[PDB]
Amino acid sequence: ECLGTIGPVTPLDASDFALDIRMPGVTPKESDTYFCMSMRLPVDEEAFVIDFKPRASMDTVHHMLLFGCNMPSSTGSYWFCDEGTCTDKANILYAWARNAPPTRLPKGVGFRVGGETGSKYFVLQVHYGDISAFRDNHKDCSGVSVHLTRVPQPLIAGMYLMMSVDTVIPPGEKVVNADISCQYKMYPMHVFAYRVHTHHLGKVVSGYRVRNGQWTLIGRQNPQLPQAFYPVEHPVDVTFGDILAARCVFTGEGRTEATHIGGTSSDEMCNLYIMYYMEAKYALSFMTCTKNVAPDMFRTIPAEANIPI
Ligand SMILES: O=N[O-]
Ligand SMILES: O=N[O-]
Ligand SMILES: [Cu+2]
Ligand SMILES: [Cu+2]
Ligand code: NI
Repeated sequence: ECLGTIGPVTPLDASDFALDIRMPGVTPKESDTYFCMSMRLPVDEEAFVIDFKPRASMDTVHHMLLFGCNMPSSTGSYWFCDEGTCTDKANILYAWARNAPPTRLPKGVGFRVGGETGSKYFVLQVHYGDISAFRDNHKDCSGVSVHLTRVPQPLIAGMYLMMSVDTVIPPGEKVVNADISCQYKMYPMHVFAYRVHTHHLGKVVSGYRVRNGQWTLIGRQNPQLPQAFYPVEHPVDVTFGDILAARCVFTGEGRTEATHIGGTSSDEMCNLYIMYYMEAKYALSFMTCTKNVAPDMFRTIPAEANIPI
């Protein structure tokens, strides 16, 4: 339901408030439409996102993503996310999927936003399935209600993003692996959730911690399943010295030409989002690995990584 006269900010008490990030009453025209809109933070000072409540129409919406960045891709009420999400790095905060339980942030854990260094904008992206539901010209206000607090949290949430850049998938080629590997060189993080992302050619995605050549599974998923954040079975600590490794398995069957990494639907991606927390005084909010520093290491990758559901 659209807010109107009350607007998007609800004070929860002296130092907390709910921020409602909603579509400005939109009516799509085709199936598989991707809409985006941004909101600036109401506070300039630092703040912590400690909760997320999904406000989606159970019929219309397929998935929703929420990002933090400093330069949203465009001005304007809303836009097609083909124009982009953010010009700077979009830091994914939250994913809601239809047939997938979003899991809560553990208590005492929050994303750091605002201030001199934190994100100054939220970007919401809403993916609409069919318009068999808005066959009455409904304007839509779906989105996410975010819980913000100025109370510094004992543990800070973050994102370790593994992504391929150089993958090339030859047409009809049965199996192409994209491998990603960096060494972890920060204070300890604890992984509590993961999301995988791939386009139509991805069969399986897997992320491991490697410690003295010992593969410890973080997350393994079919990227053709809803792309939510799934919780980690057993919270996995990654510590200075470990190596994070990831593998996407691809096929080029049904393809006339080669497929590479890129933005469009006819391109591919190999993205594993590892959501972690750290002790506040050690914490950083985002790390990225785009290299493959131990290609020879992948010879001892568990078989599971090569076989799908
Ligand atoms: O961080 N090892 O429990
Ligand atoms: O999912 N399009 O990058
Ligand atoms: Cu979707
Ligand atoms: Cu993509
Ligand atoms: Ni631990």
